[PDB]
Parts: sequence; C-alpha cells; structure tokens
Amino acid sequence: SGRLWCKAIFAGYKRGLRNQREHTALLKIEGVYARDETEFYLGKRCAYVYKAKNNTVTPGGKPNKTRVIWGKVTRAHGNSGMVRAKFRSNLPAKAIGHRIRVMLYPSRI
Amino acid sequence: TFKTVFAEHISDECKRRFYKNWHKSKKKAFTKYCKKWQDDAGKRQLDKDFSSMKKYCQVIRVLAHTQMRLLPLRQKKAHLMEIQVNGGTVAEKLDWARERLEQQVPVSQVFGQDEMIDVIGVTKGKGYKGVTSRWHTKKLPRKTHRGL
Amino acid sequence: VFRRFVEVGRVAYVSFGPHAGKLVAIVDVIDQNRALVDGPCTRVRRQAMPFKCMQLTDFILKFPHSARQKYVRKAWEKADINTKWAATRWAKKIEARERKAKMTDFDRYKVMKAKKMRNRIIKNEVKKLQRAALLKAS
Amino acid sequence: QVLVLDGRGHLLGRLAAIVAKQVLLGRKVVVVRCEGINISGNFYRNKLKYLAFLRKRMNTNPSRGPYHFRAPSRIFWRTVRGMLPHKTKRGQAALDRLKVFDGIPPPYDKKKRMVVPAALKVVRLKPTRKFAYLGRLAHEVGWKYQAVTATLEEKRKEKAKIHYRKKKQLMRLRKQAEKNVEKKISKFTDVLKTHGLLV
Amino acid sequence: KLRASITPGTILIILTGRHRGKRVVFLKQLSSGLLLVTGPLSLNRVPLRRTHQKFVIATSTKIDISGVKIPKHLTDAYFKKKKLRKPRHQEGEIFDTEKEKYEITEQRKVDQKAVDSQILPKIKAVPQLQGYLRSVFALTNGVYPHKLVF
RNA sequence: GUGGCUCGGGGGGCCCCGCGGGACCGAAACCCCCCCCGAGUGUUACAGCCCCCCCGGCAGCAGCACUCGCCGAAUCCCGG
RNA sequence: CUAAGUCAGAAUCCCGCCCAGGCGGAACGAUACGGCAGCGCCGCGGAGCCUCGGUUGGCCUCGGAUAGCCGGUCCCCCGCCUGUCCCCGCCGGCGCCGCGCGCCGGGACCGGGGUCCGGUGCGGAGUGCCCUUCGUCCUGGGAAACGGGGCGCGGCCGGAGAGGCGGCCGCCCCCUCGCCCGUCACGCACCGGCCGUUCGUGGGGAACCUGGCGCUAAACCAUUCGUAGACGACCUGCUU
Repeated sequence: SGRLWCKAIFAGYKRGLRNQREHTALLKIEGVYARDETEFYLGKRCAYVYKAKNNTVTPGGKPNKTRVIWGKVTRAHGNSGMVRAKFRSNLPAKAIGHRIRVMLYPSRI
Repeated sequence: TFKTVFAEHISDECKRRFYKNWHKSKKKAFTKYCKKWQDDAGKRQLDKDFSSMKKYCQVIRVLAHTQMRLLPLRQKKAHLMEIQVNGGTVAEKLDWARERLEQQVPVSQVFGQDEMIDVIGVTKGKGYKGVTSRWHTKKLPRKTHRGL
Repeated sequence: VFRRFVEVGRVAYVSFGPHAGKLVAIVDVIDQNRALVDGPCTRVRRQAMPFKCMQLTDFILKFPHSARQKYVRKAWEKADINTKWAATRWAKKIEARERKAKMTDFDRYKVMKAKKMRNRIIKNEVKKLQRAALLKAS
Repeated sequence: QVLVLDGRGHLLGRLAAIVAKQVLLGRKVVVVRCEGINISGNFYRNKLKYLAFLRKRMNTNPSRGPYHFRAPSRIFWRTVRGMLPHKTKRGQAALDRLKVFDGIPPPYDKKKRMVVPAALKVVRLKPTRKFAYLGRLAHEVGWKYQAVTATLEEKRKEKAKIHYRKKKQLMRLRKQAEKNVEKKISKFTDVLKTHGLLV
Repeated sequence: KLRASITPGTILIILTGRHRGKRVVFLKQLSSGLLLVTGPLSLNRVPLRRTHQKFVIATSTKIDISGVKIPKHLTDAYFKKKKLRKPRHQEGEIFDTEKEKYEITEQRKVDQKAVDSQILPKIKAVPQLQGYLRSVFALTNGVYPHKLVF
C-alpha cells in the first residue's frame, strides 16, 4: 500500500509583519491552489514526523527513533489555498519547508 | 584538461622534478606507467586515448622539459613547460606531437631571426623596500621630526 | 491568418462566468469588449457579457441587425445548433473532461485493470511490428 | 520531484519572483538556458542599466565594492538572491537549492523542462513593446563565452532532433498497431471512452 | 447517528485499523453507534468487526443486502491482548513473557461463515467486484482527495 | 428587388471499333458562357431582414435554478 | 534620419594583451613489511554509535503567437562516409571479381529541408497529460508462447559540457508461471474500533569482524645553496 495521508508543506507562522504569533501555523497543502476548494481538508488531524537520537515507544509496535507532534486544521487562509493549523505543541521552527502529513481519517463524507 | 599521455622513456633529469628529495626517495615515479607502452594491451587502450583527443580536444599542448646536463648551473632539476602547437587540423596537429615525442627540439625549429619575441620571467628581487624606493614618491624636506 | 470572425449572427462559447458551458449567440456589438448576446435554446438571457468570456465557434446564424427572441429562436433551430454543436469534435472533448470528473472509485478501478490489459496488447503487437520494420529495411 | 525550468522566452523579474517562492518552500528548482531570458524595455536602455552597475564599486577593493558577476547564469542567480533573505540560515540553506546553468549541461539535457507561463514574454508583453535578450546584453558587458556556448547548442539541437525523429517514428507504430489489433481489444477500448478517455 | 451517504450494504474505505485502507462491506449500525463492518474473509481476511463512523470513507458503490441477521455480541476482553496487557487475571506479578496468549473463538467462526453465505452471492453479481475489494486504497501522484469524488 | 461595376467558382465542341482508318473519352485555354453562385458601392425603397412610433384589446407565471439591474424581514424560518 | 526597419560613427564605455588565482572544478604521477604489518580492488556475512530529508515514475525537438501541429506523397534538387552499395570502364585470374582504382554515370539509399494535398487546432499525437499497479492458493477460458528470469558471458556502440554511465546486440541454463476475466480454497491475517518509515534503504559517515586478486612510499624537520630572505616562505645539492 501507498501513502494514506495527503502531502502538505509547512510554510511559516501566522505573523503580522513583526509580531510573529507563534501558535498558529500556515500550511500549504499540495494540490489545493485556490480557496473554496479548501473546505474538504479543514478539520482533519495532521502530523509532523521526524526522527531523533533516543528511542521512543510506538503504539502498536516496538520502539524506534520516530517522534511525531500531532495537530489539526482549523480554518482557511488567504485566497491561494493555505490553511491555518493549531498544533498541540507549537512546531519547532526547524521545519519551515519540510513535510507535514495531512491525514484523511477525521472524515466528512 | 581532457587527457594526458606521457612518453615511455622519461629522462631521469625530468623525474627529478616531481620530487622534493632525490637523496631521500626511492625514485619510483612513472614506473607503473612505463608498462602501457611495453605490452600490447595498453597500446589498445593508449591508441584509444589519442583517437579520442582527435575528435574532442580543440587545442593541444606538449610538455617539454629542458636539458640540465649541459647548463653550467648548480641545478639538476629540469623545467617542465606546456607548449602549444598552432597549425592545421587537430588530427595532423596530434600526429605531429606523437611523432616529435621523446625527441630533441632545437631553437631554430621554433623561432627565426629578426623576429619579435616576448620575454616572460620573474623579475629580480630587492626585498622589503620603503615607499621612496618602491613607488618613487618625493622625499619630504630634511627637517621633518620623524621618518623623512 | 484569421479564419473566425465576430459578426452579427455568430455563435460563441461561454467559458468564464456564471454561464460557462453554454453556447450563446451574438446579436449586436456595443464596444470593443462587451457584446450584446443571447441564447434562446441554451436557456440564457439577453444580456451583454465581455468578449473575454467567449470562445468563438465556426457556426453562423442569420440576423438583420438586432431582433426579438422570437426571430433568434427560429433561425437558431432551423440550423440545429443544439445538434450541430454536439456532433463537433470540440464538444466530445468537453464531455470527456465531464465524464472523467464523474469517475466513481469502483469505476476508476475498472479503468486501472482495463488500461492495464490494453497496454500489454500494444506492447507485444508493437514488437511484432518492430521486427518486420527492421526486417524490411534490410 | 525536481523542477527543470526552461528559461527561453521568460522575463527576468517575473520568473525570479516565482522561483524565489518555490525555493523558500523547499522544492529543488534548477534553471537552464538563462542566456535566452528576455527583459522588458529597450536594449540600449538596459545596457545603460548594467553599465550603471559596473560603476557602483569602490574600485580597487572587492571588500568595499560589490561583485559584478557577468555570466548570465550568475546574473539571474543574483537577481534571485535579492528576492530571498540571505542573512538568515534558512536564507542560505534555501538559495543553495536553486542551481543556475548556461545552455544545458548533460545531466539536465535528457530531461523534460517545464516553462512558467506566468512570466512568459508572449503573455506578459504587448506585441509592440520592445525587449532585450539576456545573451546579447551579457555578451556586451564582458561575457567571454557567447561563442563557446553557441556552438555547443548547435551540437545539442541536432542531437535532440535525432531523438525526436526516433520518437515520431515510434508513435506511428503504436498508432498503426491499434488498427492491427482492433479486432481483439474491442471490449477494453469501449470501457475507456465510457469513462471519458480517448475521445 | 449516521451520515446521509451510508446505507446498509455499502462499500467503505477503512482508515485507521491494522489494515489502513481495505475496502469492506458495511451491514448495519449497532446499538452502540459503531458500524458493523465485514469485508468477507475470502476477499480481504477481515472478520465481523466494529468500526467508527468518523474513521471510514463512504463510497458511491452499494450492493443490495438481506443478510442482516445474527444480532450482536461484540466486546473486548474477548480478543484483547491477554499476553502483554494488564488483564490476564487482573493481577500484577511478572508477565509479558511468562504467559503468551490471545483469546480465540469458535462462535465468531460460524457467525462469520453464516453471514457471507447471504452476502457473497450478492457480491459476485456485479462483475470485477471481488477484484476491487481485494486491492487496497492508496493515494498516488495526481490523486487529490479534494478533487476526486468517491 | 432592380441598377453600372470589380473579384473568384461549375464547366462548355466528340462518338464509336479488337497501336489500327486520325487526336491523354483528356480539359485544354492565348480565351469565351449565362436568364449561374458567393461579396464591396450609391440608389428609390417593398413588409419574401427588420426596427421604432402612434389607434383597441389577449390568462402569463413575479423581483425568477432563463443565475437581465433593488431595498428589506412581527413582510422569517428550517437543515448542516 | 524615426514612428516600424537599416548604415557610418569617437581620447567614452565594454572586452583582449598585462597583474593576483574563490570554503572553485581539472588531468596525471606516485601510495608506507627489508615486519611481528598497514593497505587498494571484486565476494559475502554479523553486530555498534550516528546524521538527516523523502514516502510511484515521466529518457530530452526546434520554435511562432497577425499562427502552429500531424501524415502520405508519385514531384524535386541536395547538407550525407571523397554523398554510401551493384555495376559499363584499363589489366589479370574481356559474360564474373578486384591482389589497383575513379562512384563521370544508370540504378539501390533509413533519413531531413523543399513540393503537393489529406486530417485535427480554446491543442486528445493533451503536464486539464502519459506510463507502473503494493492481500496468499486449485483449474479453465482470453492476448501469449519472437515471452521471462539469472549485479551471465563476448562485441557494438553511444556519451564527454559538470561522458563519472545508459542503451543495443550474438551466445548460456531452466520456466510456459507471471496480464484480464472466472470457480474453489486461505493462516478470522492480533491490535478486541482507534496514533510513528507503507518506500527511494544495500541512503551517507565512522570503529571493530569472513576469502581471492594483488600493492610497496611520499611530505616535513635537521643539513646545503642565495637564482630568494626581517623570522617564516622561496629557488637548489646530497652511494654511482
């Protein structure tokens, strides 16, 4: 099987121009390139997956190196199709261009 | 640089160049390279090198070193130099160098008489010099209470 | 060089706006950009709409200068634009993108197998056509 | 994957303003044939607007003066550096994703190359306004390889045509192969155009 | 509650279980608001199984159903991991390698076989269908879950 | 409609006999045809294009999923 | 003399010669027992730290926009390996060939520019795109039997712009299964409804362990010279 999660790209924080409000990210989902086609994605639990040095447990399996920071997608942004996301623990500002999975499974169909 | 081909016999004058101690070292240089011209298999590889240089290389130069067993210096270290070849099509330019390989080149074959030639070489050295001897700036008057 | 003109009686295709996907007939020209158009049988109203929104079509109706809808409908359906348009190679491209956008998931699976078998067939039958073409070159 | 932008017929600024966003978003963009990048305005005007940049150097120093990179690869890669931050550390870890070449090097030779219609000249310039090729502008102000690249391109354009001559000849076989085996792919090609393909 | 697009005998895509993306055949909703889900063993190796409303994508491909019999028994502490987890006797001596066991049933076995008896002939009615259930759902380049309709 | 003109298009001399008693059963034009067809001029000007205006007199679908241009909610609520 | 297009034009401006050679690449030479070894190339294990991204691929015409594309062409000349293959041509073993040639030339050429028409063109020979399909097992149909596989062998290429490899072929062994439809059977595939690498991974770096092919030094210091020099640096000499 292939990926069951849509791709997305972390692209920064919600920022005025200098007061960078560091608790509401700005995703750019790959494919959605205009608002009003972004009403499908909003509300679906997203995740930021990265590795590390020390091992951590894995629900369902044996410990490995992977760690994830869960989240959610709140509401639409702009007109090009970006979406704000409220992460359970603000993202570490290291991943400003790296992958952020948008799972499908909180569903509305 | 595209490819390089070295002659089978290298004068032991030239081998001096690639080293820093002729008293210390075992002088094993280009020894494993003298073989490709000795067995047949290398020749099949080597002639391919020249053929490739015909098709691709635009400008060809030749590595010519000087004699030293004739000059009355203290030196026994030949000077290697690239010399360009200017002439007809590349193939005949290369067939010229593969012919001249390993041979002597007199001055007459290069130059003429009453030609204009250009002399390039590192100037003499006078060492760390002040500004009056360097740039020929004016000397101040004699009465200056510091360097004049 | 130009081979499709805008004149009184043309039939334009609307691409941008609320009326996209419907043919419309040009009645009269008001300026560079807007054109007073109408579609009697394409369920469209008599209203100006900009020249940016229309893709021209080869067909021509017959109008005097400007008329009611009673006489646009007659010359429209005496030439059968509603059927002549559906017989063009153009329309079949629009309905192709309008079926591909309707593909239900199990349907898409049918194509995955179908396009899978149909491509092995060509792959072999090209090789048999590949051998002969080289063979006859010699 | 990896974009390979073809820079023939594009405008300088409008193409850079698009690559600058992509690079900051993390995608590895590589541009080819910058020496065909057009620019708005005259030619005599823009040569003045580059000979007005060669002057802006506190001359006998490179410290107290800027760097006047001349090769069209560097001219475009410089006018992107303006549009990114580069004093940060995401500024310099982004800029080194963009890779800019003159002509087309062999690694990107056999790669489909994507235009960017938002910046294309035939779209963003009126039919009568004038324009300035980056090649002639750069070769005038001291580029030393207007000829060396030009001969190599002649070598490639012919070597591409040989491939395309091959590519065209194939598709005829596949086009003809359908007519040979149409008798026994009947029930497949039916279901492909029910679903909207092949019409 | 149920969404407006889920009816008995519809095909789903399951999104968060052990098997993340099989197709299945939904039967009915239990008293506890979780979908009864079975992609019959002989097509997916998925038994009678509960699944949540929210974790399941509904697809526009249904089969008529009349095998809705056999009321529920499902629970846990029935297949729960009783080799590693707390419940083996609700006791706290050394475990997790001492006794390895997962409870396995016989009534579920006949129950599963007596359900797809009514179902499997209805599945075979549409051609190529059992192929569709065997394969697994997975996104691919050019698949945009906002632009494709199920 | 007619009117003088300019531009292109259909072609237009002919059979028959198993190379022969003579010509590609072929259009061939240096060019010719119309009461032939498709367009630009100015013309008076019909109702076999219309448009507007004036007498008298038809249910037509309502601020419209024919998405031409308003303001609103004791004339206002339902579902997510 | 300008609006489109075009010409002549200078101590200016830009480059060349001339001076330095970038946390810039090159090509080539050599690579440490006279050892109890250190090692480089091909074969294949088992652990022990780490650095991070990713989660089918797309192997390519040129080029215009007041136009382009695809085809078949009897028609036409040619950029073609002196424009290639047969051959009249002098002579020998002149119906045949070249132990020598020149293709004057008829004729054969996969191509491409040209001709002509025939198709599409809000481009289906479509990046609104194309290709690959990621649950295991009987037999019984369909394309298939010029099919597949084995870091296979031997040659050809083809590539230099940062080929750093890809492709084509001749031969070797066995299979007739691998794709699309069917029937039948499956380890209830463990989570009982529920989270994190599903993959490009044989990813990169480094330290310790398995064979064969094979390798045997250079730099610096001390010394010397003065073609160099404030000390460094530099140019040089030292068992035939």
